[PDB]
Amino acid sequence: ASATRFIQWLRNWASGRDLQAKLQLRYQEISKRTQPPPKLPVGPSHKLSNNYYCTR
Amino acid sequence: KTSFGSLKDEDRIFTNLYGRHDWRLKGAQSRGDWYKTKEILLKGPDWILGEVKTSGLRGRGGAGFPTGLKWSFMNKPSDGRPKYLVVNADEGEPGTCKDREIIRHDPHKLVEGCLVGGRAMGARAAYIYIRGEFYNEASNLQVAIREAYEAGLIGKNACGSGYDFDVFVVRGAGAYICGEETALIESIEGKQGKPRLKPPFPADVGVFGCPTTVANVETVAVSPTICRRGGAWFASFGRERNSGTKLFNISGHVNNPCTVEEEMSVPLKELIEKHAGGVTGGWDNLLAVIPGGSSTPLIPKSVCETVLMDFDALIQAQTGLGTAAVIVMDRSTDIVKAIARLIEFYKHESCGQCTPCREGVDWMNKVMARFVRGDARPAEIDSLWEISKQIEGHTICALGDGAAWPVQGLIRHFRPELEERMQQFAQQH
Ligand SMILES: Cc1cc2nc3c(=O)[nH]c(=O)nc-3n(C[C@H](O)[C@H](O)[C@H](O)COP(=O)(O)O)c2cc1C
Ligand code: SF4
Repeated sequence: ASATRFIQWLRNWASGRDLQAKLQLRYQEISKRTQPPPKLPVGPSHKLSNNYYCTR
Repeated sequence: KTSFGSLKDEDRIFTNLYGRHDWRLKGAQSRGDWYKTKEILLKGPDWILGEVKTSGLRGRGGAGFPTGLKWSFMNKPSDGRPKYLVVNADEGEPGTCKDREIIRHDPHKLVEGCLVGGRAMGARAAYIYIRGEFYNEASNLQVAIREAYEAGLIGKNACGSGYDFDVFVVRGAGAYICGEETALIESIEGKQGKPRLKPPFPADVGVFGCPTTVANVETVAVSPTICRRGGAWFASFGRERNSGTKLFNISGHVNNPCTVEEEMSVPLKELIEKHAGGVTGGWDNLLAVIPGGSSTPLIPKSVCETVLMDFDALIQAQTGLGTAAVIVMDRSTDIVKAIARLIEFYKHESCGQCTPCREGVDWMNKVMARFVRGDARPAEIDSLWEISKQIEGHTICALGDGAAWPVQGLIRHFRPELEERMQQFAQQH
């Protein structure tokens, strides 16, 4: 992401592609390495009634 | 007939219900007890069992089994063991207190019933099990028994009939469960009051491991009258298969809570208004009734308007006649708290023997306690319904059934009250 304009033009032309739009090096687009805590859902068998194991 | 009630006093069996006449032997004889008892004993068990069958008498201890057929289990040839009649005077069902009145005011009906009933069963003696709190009542019964011995009415050559019969009184020590027929037998034997599995049935292996019949105090005390006046006379009161007269207790929110004798199949409304003076605050102030003691499901006012007081009428209302103890709750009652307190009672009376009631009833109690405060979620209501169904029909004795039924009645007819209470707790938190 820090290539000079001349170098960006040179490598785009040599490859025949616009490489700057799809850089193979990652910067700030990736997700934060600290995330808010999850709250995961429970499955269909998490019920207090009409849930006898012999039916499932 | 199609209408019942308005029992005439000449048709009332327990003519000394209120203890306004001498309860001792002289008063009892003047009222018709002990009359022609020798002739009855000389007619033989088959004739005695025949009258009881024709009478349509059903067990007055709460389960309502046909008495004539039950007593006939004992009419078999002797195998060498003694045979016994155990009279269940445990009287422990909350709301119930009719057997207390017979024991202290008409004790000679019970003693004569023990002799007549014991003769039909071929028994040698009667053990009357009386709850230990009924100390004065047990003392009266004991004085009456002594009078009966001194007059030759019981004992060797009873009434001159040539039949030997003894009447023992043995007191309990504080346990509702000891009213259960096989727990009562276990208690007489000196053990903890834990019920037996069946089979064997008591008629084969009972008290001391002998042929035994357990009969309720009211059931036994009416047998001499049925024999004197005829099973046809008894069968002429009440609906078919619901024969006879019945002692009722009306307690709770009525003007004049009382014990009375009335015809079987009397309307519940008629019974409350004629004898108990009506519902506190009027009939429209009624919320629910528990018709047959704490073990029977409650019914709401809409059902009480027309329900008849007998076994089959109350089964169709999704409850039972039980002991015929009527606890009335008016509209000021916390119906959830009222039922919760009954579940607490069952938690304290469980003998603890078998898993579903030892664990389940205490579990139901904790859930009901939170339902009273509303500290629950509506999904727990169906959870509580399923829990009560895992106890009912899975336990050794009917106490587990008797705990599940009150809960099912509350959920059946008062779910919106339960849910509204949970909704209120949700806001205030
Ligand atoms: C927990 C429990 C308590 C009972 N208490 C009594 C009681 O106090 N008096 C009674 O007659 N029957 C009581 N019973 C019913 C007896 O087990 C039995 O059905 C009755 O004594 C039979 O006599 P009966 O046919 O004349 O009614 C109780 C049953 C249970 C399960
Ligand atoms: S149901 Fe309850 S009272 Fe009856 S035997 Fe089981 S634990 Fe004891």
